[PDB]
Amino acid sequence: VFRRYVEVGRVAYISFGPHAGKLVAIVDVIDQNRALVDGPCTRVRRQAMPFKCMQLTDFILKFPHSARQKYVRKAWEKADINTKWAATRWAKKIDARERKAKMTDFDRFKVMKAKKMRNRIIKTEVKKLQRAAILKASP
Amino acid sequence: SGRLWCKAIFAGYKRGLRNQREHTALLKIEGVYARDETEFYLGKRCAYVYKAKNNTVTPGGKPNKTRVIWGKVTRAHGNSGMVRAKFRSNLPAKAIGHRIRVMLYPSRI
Amino acid sequence: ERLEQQVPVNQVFGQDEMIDVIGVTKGKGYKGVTSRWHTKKLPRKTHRGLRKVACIGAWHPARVAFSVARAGQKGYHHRTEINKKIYKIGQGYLIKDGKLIKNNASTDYDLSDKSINPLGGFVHYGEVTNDFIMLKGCVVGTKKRVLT
Amino acid sequence: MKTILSNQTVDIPENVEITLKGRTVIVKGPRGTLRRDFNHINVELSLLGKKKKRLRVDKWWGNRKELATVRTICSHVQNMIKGVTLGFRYKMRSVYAHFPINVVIQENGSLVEIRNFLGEKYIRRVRMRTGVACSVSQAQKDELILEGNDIELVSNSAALIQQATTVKNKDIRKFLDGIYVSEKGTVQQAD
Amino acid sequence: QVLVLDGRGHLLGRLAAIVAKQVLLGRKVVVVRCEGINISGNFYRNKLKYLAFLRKRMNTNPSRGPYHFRAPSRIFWRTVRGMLPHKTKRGQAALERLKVLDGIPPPYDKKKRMVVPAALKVVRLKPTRKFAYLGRLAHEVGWKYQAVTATLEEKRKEKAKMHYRKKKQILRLRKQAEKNVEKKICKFTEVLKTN
RNA sequence: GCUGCGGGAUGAACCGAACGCCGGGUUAAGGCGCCCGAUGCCGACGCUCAUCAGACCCCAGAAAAGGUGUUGGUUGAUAUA
RNA sequence: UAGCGACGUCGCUUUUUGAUCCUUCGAUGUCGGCUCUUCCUAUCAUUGUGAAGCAGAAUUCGCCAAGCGUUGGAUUGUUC
RNA sequence: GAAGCUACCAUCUGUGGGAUUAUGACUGAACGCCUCUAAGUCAGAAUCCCGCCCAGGCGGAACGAUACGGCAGCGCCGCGGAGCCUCGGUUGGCCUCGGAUAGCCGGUCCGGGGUCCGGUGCGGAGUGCCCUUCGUCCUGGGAAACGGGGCGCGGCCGGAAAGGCGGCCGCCCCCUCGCCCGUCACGCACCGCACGUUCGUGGGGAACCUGGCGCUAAACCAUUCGUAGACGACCUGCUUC
Ligand SMILES: [Mg+2]
Ligand SMILES: [Mg+2]
Ligand SMILES: [Mg+2]
Ligand SMILES: [Mg+2]
Ligand SMILES: [Mg+2]
Ligand SMILES: [Mg+2]
Ligand SMILES: [Mg+2]
Ligand SMILES: [Mg+2]
Ligand SMILES: [Mg+2]
Ligand SMILES: [Mg+2]
Ligand SMILES: [Mg+2]
Ligand SMILES: [Mg+2]
Ligand SMILES: [Mg+2]
Ligand SMILES: [Mg+2]
Ligand SMILES: [Mg+2]
Ligand SMILES: [Mg+2]
Ligand SMILES: [Mg+2]
Ligand SMILES: [Mg+2]
Ligand SMILES: [Mg+2]
Ligand SMILES: [Mg+2]
Ligand SMILES: [Mg+2]
Ligand SMILES: [Mg+2]
Repeated sequence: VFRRYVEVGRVAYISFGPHAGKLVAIVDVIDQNRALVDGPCTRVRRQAMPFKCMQLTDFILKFPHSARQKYVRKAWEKADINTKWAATRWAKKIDARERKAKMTDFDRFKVMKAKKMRNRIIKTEVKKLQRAAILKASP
Repeated sequence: SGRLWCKAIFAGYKRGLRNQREHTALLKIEGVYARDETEFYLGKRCAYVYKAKNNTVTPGGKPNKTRVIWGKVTRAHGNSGMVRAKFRSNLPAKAIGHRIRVMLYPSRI
Repeated sequence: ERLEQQVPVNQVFGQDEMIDVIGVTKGKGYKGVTSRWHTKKLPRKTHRGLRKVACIGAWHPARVAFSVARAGQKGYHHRTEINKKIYKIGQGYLIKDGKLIKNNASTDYDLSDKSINPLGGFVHYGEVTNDFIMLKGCVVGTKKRVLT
Repeated sequence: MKTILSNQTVDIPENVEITLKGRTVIVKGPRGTLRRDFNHINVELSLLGKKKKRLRVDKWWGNRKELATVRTICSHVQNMIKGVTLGFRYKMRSVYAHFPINVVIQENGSLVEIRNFLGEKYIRRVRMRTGVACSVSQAQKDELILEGNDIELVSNSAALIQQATTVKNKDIRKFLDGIYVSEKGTVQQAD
Repeated sequence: QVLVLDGRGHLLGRLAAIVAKQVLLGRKVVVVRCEGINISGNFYRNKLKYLAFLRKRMNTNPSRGPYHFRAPSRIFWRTVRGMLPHKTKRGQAALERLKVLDGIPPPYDKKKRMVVPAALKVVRLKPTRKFAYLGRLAHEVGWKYQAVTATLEEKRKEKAKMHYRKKKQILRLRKQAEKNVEKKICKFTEVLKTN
């Protein structure tokens, strides 16, 4: 229960807003409704963003409270968040959504044509596995 | 084969509270629920298709019971993706809650 | 198991059993307010008659209320009476050892030959040769009327 | 003022085992087991530590009225532990100034029959809540011992017994008669 | 062409407004399991409101007056009718599109139910707020079929449990088959265009 | 009165605004959960729980007094002696 | 301060009267009594309750409370 | 003074369950203690609702009979054919419960417990299957042993809250280009245009020619009765034993 917490050094994802789709680092909490975010390596300046605007992630970084950019970027590069961000099941789903939205007509046609070949073999194998299980449970 | 138009419902004419304007009609097109999404449908032709008892001549084929009222999208309406339209003749009041097919004949993108 | 078979009343009911009677009351026809709602009669000096309701309602209900006594049909209503005690379940004309044995209405203290039907037959009703039920007090409905 | 964090820690003895599938708390001890649903509190419960197993109760962003329940939860857990370890025993003595109150148990102390209360011929039958057993103690006159595990049930049965014998249409200051809970304690001592 | 909206968890007015707006467009809406519709506020408060509504009645002839309904489906129907222009022909024609029903009948147990998050109590009311269930509120005032409703709900739930077990077994077999046929099925297009 | 029109559900005096017949755009007052056009904004801050909540000049309801129900403020007095 | 509570002061009511004359003068039949329906509560009694200078009984002050009752006559046209 | 009407002027009967108000209480913090309350529990009444009773909706179910006679007439199955009225849709989604300070999936073990994945939900409705197919023919690679449509048969009713489509097995007239990629050659190539493509063997009503299987009534009026009636209405009878 409550395995995520906001703190000095929490990397969060911006769901909506002017910087939607980018990661930021929570430097400190201001007034229990918005927090200062840095995001040095994600191409965003230091500003205050509401808590409901951001989404928490799993990674945590070691910053002193109210630290400067030259001290937060060093720890960001030490933690190496950017390269490991692609090696997760969440950024992969996000990129998958982007690709499905970027689908063109030829891409949709090719996907529709590949579904015919993919789903039918799966169905004909499920029809065999079900009968195998029935024959196993028969005696 | 297959449908070549978008689906839209006729909710009512352009109106205030104690008066109506039958020259302009409002359309709720399916799939559009925001103001930033209705810019694609601006200028698209619209057709209210119904059936009568007396068959009339059609541009292609034998006469049919089908009768269509033509119009087109004029501008947007509100922030909920609703759109406006103006037809050659005003829509009958019985068409409220029915379907006007939005064609794609005027193409820009 | 009991389809297409007869059911006596002694199998369904017993003695000293409180019972409910459902029936239709005596039809009396179109009756006035004094006969249907028992409204007090107006004095003799009144014009337009006596056996009426002097006041229907006030000025501003704008209508006649449903609770005002009105002259209409009285009687022949579906009624139910509760807490009716059963006194006797009797039957007669059973066997032919005695050529015609009734033995009805003969208590263990009386021990005299008698029957249920009175001396001279029932009024507006024939014989009660079949088995009968003897209830306390009066019961709704006219003579020879079906009751449940 | 939307306090950030409010935490309360409760210690747990070695005899009793406590578990949580959520807000539900189940305590298993030497005498029976207790289980309570806290779905109407909206507060975090977490057990931590090996061979100690302390239970912490955490509330985040609670008002002045919501920060009060974090102590009531710990008090309820303490009462559950106390009842599953030692149990709750209420001694209720009956004041019978003139008419002697004749109390009897009907079925394993689950039903109390009271006769001759202020001379009335009415027979007052009060059933106990499940898990509470009542008896007539010895070496003392006109008393009833009510023993159980759940305090909210033992005290409820005691209050039912006390309210069953209530004067009506008379003076309350005068006519001091009825069964009143004199003593409240545990079944097991030395704890 | 129909919208089978579940009833449990949704607030009375918050759901009825959406249904009344969607019916005037032409979509045939069927609200299923109306006995679970929650109502904000204290249960005693809602009971007092309903009793004050019951007190209102024509004096001269109560039969020819306000018809108070006791079933929760009929309560929701009257709530939607209060927003629909039922005195006009448009509202009269739209009133048949709405089908409020208690429980989940045979014609609708097999259909998948929809949930409107704009009327859900979880997002509408704070977790500390009191709410009242329409089923209990109606049963406390002149409703008699709560027991049989609960019994039939238990029956259909015990049936849907076995149906879901069968569906889950089918899904497990499908995943096993997908893992089994690794060769002969490349489908790099499916991964490059992300399903 | 001599005066229509848009809002105040309703209306003589209120708020805008004054009037030939029309098409397009905008707006005043007012409003955007459904009746009924528009917030279906991933709106902001904070207050409020009533077993008689509250919801917009005229306008259609209320006082003195009180609350250890909460939420802010002021003057003060005590406490590692 | 159980029960009252002066000197002062703040409210509700149109079951009294009074102030104005807004609708009614080509008419709204203007006292009382009889019969009958419904509603209100500021409760006389009855159901369940709290407080007394409530020992019991009989009483007095309130609370949720209009479901059920609140009569028969002498004189008066009388309301009273 | 019969019968009938009638009298508190004679006689019989008039009934209980729930949530709760006022109030008294349990556990219990706020506020180290106390507190019926702040979250949660208990008892609770001429009041509220229902139970009993009264009438049953432009409310619906279960069952019986469904038109002889001499040509008729009307139902069920399988049907080919024409015309008329209506208004609406342009793929269908065949389903666990339940919470939101928690839950989903997978599972060795003893319905629950433990462990392992997923968790701004991907075994996800911002979802998934059928799918975006103009048709015919020759010929190659992958997949396919269920075959693939059913005017076809048998076994189960699978499911009663308002049920009828789907699955399995045995055959039937037969079938390995029905799917994906490649290949030679054709077809309304109508000459830039709208109401096109769909659940339509849509709903309803009157008849026409043809096959097979079955049916041979009941209401109202008249008459009679009075347990009922202002008139209607309502309760009843007819057989030649
Ligand atoms: Mg007669
Ligand atoms: Mg005279
Ligand atoms: Mg006394
Ligand atoms: Mg009723
Ligand atoms: Mg003048
Ligand atoms: Mg002028
Ligand atoms: Mg003017
Ligand atoms: Mg106006
Ligand atoms: Mg001004
Ligand atoms: Mg002005
Ligand atoms: Mg204009
Ligand atoms: Mg404005
Ligand atoms: Mg609107
Ligand atoms: Mg107030
Ligand atoms: Mg107003
Ligand atoms: Mg006024
Ligand atoms: Mg005057
Ligand atoms: Mg006159
Ligand atoms: Mg008059
Ligand atoms: Mg009364
Ligand atoms: Mg009488
Ligand atoms: Mg209380």
